[PDB]
Amino acid sequence: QCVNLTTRTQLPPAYTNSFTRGVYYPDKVFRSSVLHSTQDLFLPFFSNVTWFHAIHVSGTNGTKRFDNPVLPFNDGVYFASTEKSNIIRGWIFGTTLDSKTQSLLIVNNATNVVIKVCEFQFCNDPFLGVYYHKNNKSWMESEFRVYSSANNCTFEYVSQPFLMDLEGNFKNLREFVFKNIDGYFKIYSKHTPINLVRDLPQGFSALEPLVDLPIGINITRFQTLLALHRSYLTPGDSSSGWTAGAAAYYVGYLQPRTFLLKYNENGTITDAVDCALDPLSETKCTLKSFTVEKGIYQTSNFRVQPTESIVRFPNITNLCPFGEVFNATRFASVYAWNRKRISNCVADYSVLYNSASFSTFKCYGVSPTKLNDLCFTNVYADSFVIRGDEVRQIAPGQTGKIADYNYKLPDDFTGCVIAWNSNNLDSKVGGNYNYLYRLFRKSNLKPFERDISTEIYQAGSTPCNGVEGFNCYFPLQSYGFQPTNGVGYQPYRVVVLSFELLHAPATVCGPKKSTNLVKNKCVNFNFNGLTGTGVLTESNKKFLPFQQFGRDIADTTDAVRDPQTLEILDITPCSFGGVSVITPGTNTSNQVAVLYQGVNCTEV
Amino acid sequence: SNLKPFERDISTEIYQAGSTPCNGVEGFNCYFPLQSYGFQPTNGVGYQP
Amino acid sequence: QVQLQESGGGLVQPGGSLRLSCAASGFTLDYYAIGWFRQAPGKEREGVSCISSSGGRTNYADSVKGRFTISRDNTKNTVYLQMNSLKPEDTAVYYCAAWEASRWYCPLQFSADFSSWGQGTQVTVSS
Ligand SMILES: *[C@@H]1O[C@H](CO)[C@@H](O)[C@H](O)[C@H]1NC(C)=O
Ligand SMILES: *[C@@H]1O[C@H](CO)[C@@H](O)[C@H](O)[C@H]1NC(C)=O
Ligand SMILES: *[C@@H]1O[C@H](CO)[C@@H](O)[C@H](O)[C@H]1NC(C)=O
Ligand SMILES: *[C@@H]1O[C@H](CO)[C@@H](O)[C@H](O)[C@H]1NC(C)=O
Ligand SMILES: *[C@@H]1O[C@H](CO)[C@@H](O)[C@H](O)[C@H]1NC(C)=O
Repeated sequence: QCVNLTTRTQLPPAYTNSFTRGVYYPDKVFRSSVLHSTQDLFLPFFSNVTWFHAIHVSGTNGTKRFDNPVLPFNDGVYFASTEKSNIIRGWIFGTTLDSKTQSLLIVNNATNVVIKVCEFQFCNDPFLGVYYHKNNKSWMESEFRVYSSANNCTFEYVSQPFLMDLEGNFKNLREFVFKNIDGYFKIYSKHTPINLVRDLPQGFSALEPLVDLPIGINITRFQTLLALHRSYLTPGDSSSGWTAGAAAYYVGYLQPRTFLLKYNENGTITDAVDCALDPLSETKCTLKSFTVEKGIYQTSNFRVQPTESIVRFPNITNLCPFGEVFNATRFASVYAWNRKRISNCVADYSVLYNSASFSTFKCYGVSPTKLNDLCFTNVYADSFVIRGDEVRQIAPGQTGKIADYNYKLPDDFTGCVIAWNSNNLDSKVGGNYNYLYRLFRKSNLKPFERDISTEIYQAGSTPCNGVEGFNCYFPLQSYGFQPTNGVGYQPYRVVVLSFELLHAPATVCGPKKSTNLVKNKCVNFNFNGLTGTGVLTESNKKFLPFQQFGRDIADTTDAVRDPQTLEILDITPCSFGGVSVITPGTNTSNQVAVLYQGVNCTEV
Repeated sequence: SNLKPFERDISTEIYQAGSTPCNGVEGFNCYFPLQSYGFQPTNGVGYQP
Repeated sequence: QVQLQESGGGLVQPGGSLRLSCAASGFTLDYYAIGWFRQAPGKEREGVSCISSSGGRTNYADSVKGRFTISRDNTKNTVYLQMNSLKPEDTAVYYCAAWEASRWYCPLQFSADFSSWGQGTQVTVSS
């Protein structure tokens, strides 16, 4: 069972430098007297590490509290312990650290290690209540107060203790590295004596692999485990703990890096070189040696990276005559369909989509927000006046009088149907009967089939011969379009736009957003389909009115015409190059200089 | 979005089919993600388990 | 993609209660003022109950005063009308509409054109 402590009070972190530690064997192969390069998760040389006291005294009274904040676990963690009296006991790993996500617990008592993977319900302040025996005192007895409950256990492991017994300045380093890759949780370990070094000591010691765990769980945050020998019920004034917590622990975070390790003859990692630390290190990487001779060497290649992209489009008030069709005064009858075509002109579908005046938008095959994105070979506009309840009949694969007897709609549309109410423009008080509808036909119609024949249909067996009578009706009936009529009978103005998407030239395109011109900074540009990278500058050349391109002596294009306002712009790739390191012999000094070939020093 | 290889997602969050947020409640353009099927001995070969 | 969808309609007993809900998809319904309308068999579409954009102004038909209450959730973008003491006179095809105020003044008592219309639900009261 768990027992609650006092608040952590959010103590400010403390930082300290790490001097070339944490190198672990990346693989399981024996290699002798060879320099080998590896790209893997490492701890950078001369990095920041955060340091926590095991027991901290910050209150004026002399309060002793356990510094055990939760810490992020981002892709490997290096844990170093400066310790002398066996106070740390284990670790916990998870995302939520509760009964909601799978959790990992490693503990170490005086006998062995316990590795457990279950759905533990942890308390806010896990610890191990430890005490000595009244006679022997050789070993410490531990009571677990780490979790409340454990369920759904999928792993168990026991082996030799991870922490050697520490039972008066004989401080030692215990260095561990945890990684979690491909569902495998790898622990690399090392133990080392030290003297009179409070921080991480300057030196080098490899990390050998200790254990691999087929856990396969997901880890984001972790917490260390500490042993309370004191009485949480009755805290002493002082000296109940351990000299105000001299023993403590340092945490560092790994990230992907490339190293050069030097295997000696025995196979022991004796030195390593970080590759991106400083230019001399980059030279040692590129030359693949531990020592660099005097001279000049080419190591890397400098290159400016564009930060943004630009796309450009023309500048014309004239466009597709959508306004003249949608806002037209008169619209044809619904059984003699006026079909219009729009071509060789630019379409702005955002005017129609964002108008917030059209009652129905129904696009099939193309999303309505990408209507301006795509280029269509042709667009057919059909604009008529239909009753409200029959607006639903205008869609692929539907039935009804208009759907069947008027105009069949195929099931493979790539186009849009748009409708807006026309009560105040089409209806009159006395009834507008200028739109005629047929209710009887011999058979259902073909897709995109127009019939205007006015022959009187034969409902019975006797022939009509173009004359009404018994079982003989004229095809077209009138609608009572009135401003007082209901929703189903009021007139709605409907336009269908069918887009032709074939392997054919595109005459209808969306200018989209004419991205404002941003020059004198090499950007990713896309002019009328040309995609490239480079800097745009004003140029005094003159293109012919039909010419859109400018070519160098080679195939590389240089100057492009601005569709908005001509003033030809010219393109220049933005200053690539190469970095050289000027250094003397490394046995003299490690100071270096950097030279950037073929570029001045403003973009560096 | 499409998923990473061998990636396990167990979330039961109600997806937002529209622009309005669902906030874990079904409704308009809001649905539970999982659907079940009538695995039956009389179904066609294409629909057999 | 602007859609208004009504729901909750059906058959109820006279003197009973019913609740009707219209939702907006493809656009935000908070900006618009919302009116609930009905059309009875053989009658014209009359104004039942209107609510403002912010919900601070409401208007009711005199036939439904003291029986119907209109409300709105701008967070859930949904407009509700609660019916109490329903009568056979209330059987109608029932629509939700959204529009912006066409006249000066806060009150929504006056009528105008209505921008967006749903398909509606049937409300039948008979026993
Ligand atoms: C490490 O900490 C010091 C201050 O303690 C800070 O100035 C330095 O920039 C940190 N390291 C890096 C790489 O920023
Ligand atoms: C681990 O959990 C976090 C949320 O706590 C999530 O963002 C991440 O995708 C998870 N990783 C895997 C591999 O599921
Ligand atoms: C390590 O190498 C030294 C010489 O450098 C040799 O004397 C010693 O025996 C080697 N030890 C092992 C364990 O290989
Ligand atoms: C097209 O370019 C001219 C350049 O003088 C500009 O004045 C005009 O505003 C541009 N068109 C639009 C719609 O902005
Ligand atoms: C770039 O370097 C050349 C080399 O002399 C220099 O003349 C030119 O002015 C430099 N450009 C800028 C923008 O400083």
